[PDB]
Amino acid sequence: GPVPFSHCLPTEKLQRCEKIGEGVFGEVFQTIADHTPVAIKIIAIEGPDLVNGSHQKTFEEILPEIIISKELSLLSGEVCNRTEGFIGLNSVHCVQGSYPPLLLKAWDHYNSTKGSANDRPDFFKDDQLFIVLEFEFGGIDLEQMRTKLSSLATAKSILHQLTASLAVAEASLRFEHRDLHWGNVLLKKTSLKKLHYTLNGKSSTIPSCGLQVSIIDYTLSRLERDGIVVFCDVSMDEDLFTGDGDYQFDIYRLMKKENNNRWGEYHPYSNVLWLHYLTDKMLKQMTFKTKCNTPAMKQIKRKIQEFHRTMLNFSSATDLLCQHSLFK
Ligand SMILES: Cn1cc(-c2ccn3ncc(-c4ccnc(CN)c4)c3n2)cn1
Ligand code: NA
Ligand code: NA
Ligand code: NI
Repeated sequence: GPVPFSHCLPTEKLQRCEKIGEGVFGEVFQTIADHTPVAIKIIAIEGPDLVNGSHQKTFEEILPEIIISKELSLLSGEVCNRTEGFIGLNSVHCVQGSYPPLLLKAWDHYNSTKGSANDRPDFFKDDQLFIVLEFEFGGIDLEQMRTKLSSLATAKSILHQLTASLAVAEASLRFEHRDLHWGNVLLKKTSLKKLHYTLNGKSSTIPSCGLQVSIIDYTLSRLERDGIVVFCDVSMDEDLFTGDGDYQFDIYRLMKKENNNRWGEYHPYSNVLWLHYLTDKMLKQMTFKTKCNTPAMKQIKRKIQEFHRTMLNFSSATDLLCQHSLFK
């Protein structure tokens, strides 16, 4: 059965926790495990209390995310369809306990400095269950880097890396991310000049521009293996489709239009929609340290603009990667 919080989060680990992220699902912390940075996602399950606007999922309802996390993690070590463009999953635990005061301290700090949309997680009782997913530390999200990238050459690398990763997952797993907002794109420095992926047995390279991209957060994701589909059924969700103020919220509606509200089906066009949303963010909501005031860099900008205006005529990330001029 479940283990105590302290099994996953002994004092030293707890003392080094800093909150790095959140969602309706719960909370994400960074800490150190065996001298190694890790990210910990903590989800309340099986309880009756409202949490961040919603009822808690059951164990059965969080199993899809766990399975998808495992499958995408495996892609870094596969051969025919291989990418490091997701995030490694180190472990999963079911924990029982009230929320550790030291996590509440980290939570408070985050609320004080960035602000939170979540309820302070201080109302859980000592019998409360949680799922704790420990992930590889993937760096910092794209939104937080919105004024820090070197140039549009960097932006182009990011788009290429994202497209290739999604293509590899499409090919291997018929994967849709379904929620690839710019908080779910991580960037981490690398000294590698070229990154490698393999799609259906063919290996290719991408110039890194000094960054490795990781796609995270599989709460809404879908995939299948051997005819068994794993997904989040949002067909009766009202609020997911009623946001405004960001193109993000249009994507939810556009996905539902694409799939006729049948979330079990495979519609890799959803990956194209998210990549469109991300291309939009780069061109409109980001600022680079080197402006594109040289001919070479201005050509890159034009290519990203041309991508933005044509990519929605492609049927999948695989179609984009294999056929779009941006990646030739
Ligand atoms: C929901 N989820 C999140 C992760 C996950 C996994 C590994 N890392 N490594 C760094 C982050 C991170 C850093 C900064 N902002 C955010 C949130 N925008 C995340 C991270 N997040 C898994 N699932
Ligand atoms: Na929570
Ligand atoms: Na990665
Ligand atoms: Ni254990």
